[PDB]
Amino acid sequence: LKIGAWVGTQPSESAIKSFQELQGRKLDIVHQFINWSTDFSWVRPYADAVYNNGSILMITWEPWEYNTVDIKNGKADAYITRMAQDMKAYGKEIWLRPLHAANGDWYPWAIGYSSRVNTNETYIAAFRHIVDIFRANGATNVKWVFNVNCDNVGNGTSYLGHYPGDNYVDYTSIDGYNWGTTQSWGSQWQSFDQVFSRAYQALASINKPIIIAEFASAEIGGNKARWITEAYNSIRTSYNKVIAAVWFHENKETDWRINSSPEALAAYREAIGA
Ligand SMILES: *[C@H]1O[C@H](CO)[C@@H](O)[C@H](O[C@@H]2O[C@H](CO)[C@@H](O[C@@H]3O[C@H](CO)[C@@H](O)[C@H](O)[C@H]3O)[C@H](O)[C@H]2O)[C@H]1F
Repeated sequence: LKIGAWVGTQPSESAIKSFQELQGRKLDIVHQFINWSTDFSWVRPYADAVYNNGSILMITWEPWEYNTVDIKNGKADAYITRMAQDMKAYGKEIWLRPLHAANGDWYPWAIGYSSRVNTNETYIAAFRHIVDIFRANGATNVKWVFNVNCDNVGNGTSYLGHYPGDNYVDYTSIDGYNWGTTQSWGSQWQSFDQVFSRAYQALASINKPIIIAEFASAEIGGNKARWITEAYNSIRTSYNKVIAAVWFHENKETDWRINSSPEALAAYREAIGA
């Protein structure tokens, strides 16, 4: 079980080192989010810091700038091609997670998104197109991460309708959160198992290893410290295809941070292990 995080900001050398110090352990995976108007030259100083630390960089690559119709039709290809050439030249093993949470309704490339422009077909053609361009440019170092949100949210969404095939995927991944009672829509406290079991059952049918790419717990509505202890136990005990757990450390929709309380931090430090 590799331990990773988005550390709440872009992973400069100091942000990586600070989070490592905070959690009392090596970060095996450092997570970054970038959009589709960011070139690799902007990524480079962060990647150099990650690799100099001896970590793997996972990039969630968010095309706010191009929907799946745009992408499948080649309208982003200059930008994709430059990224693939630059990543190949860089040479280091990078985990790339494009077009994530497509079984939700909140990103403009997602199948559930309310413009209705993204379908299983446009999504798969888009994802395959990206991978084809990277392979054409020799970027064998880039490992492809397929993703689902823990719940299917929005019309038309499913765990695998948008799956582009094992020939296009190195890892699958699940994101999900215990929102506790924090959201006025009526969120409730959920254990790790209540959050993740359904998505895991669907992905466990695919012969690829699984990453928990984004997860955290709120403080409100239950005991976050115990939730952390029990979540890592659950991962190790019953989610055996999961090979990495990548916390989402940011005080954002709620205080997802590992140090949202002293008790949560103590639990996290213990749970992640040696
Ligand atoms: C996983 O679920 C999270 C909980 O709901 C949600 O907050 C995450 O949203 C993503 O959050 C990251 C970090 O806040 C954003 O990162 C920003 O990405 C842009 C590139 O698009 C960067 O330029 C910027 O520096 C990053 O902070 C994501 O945009 C956002 O989708 C969700 F992924």
